[PDB]
Amino acid sequence: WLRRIGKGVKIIGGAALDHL
Repeated sequence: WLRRIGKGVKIIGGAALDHL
């Protein structure tokens, strides 16, 4: 487990929530 399992998505929370 990272911090909540599956933290960063891949585009949004993945690209860091798309630069907030």
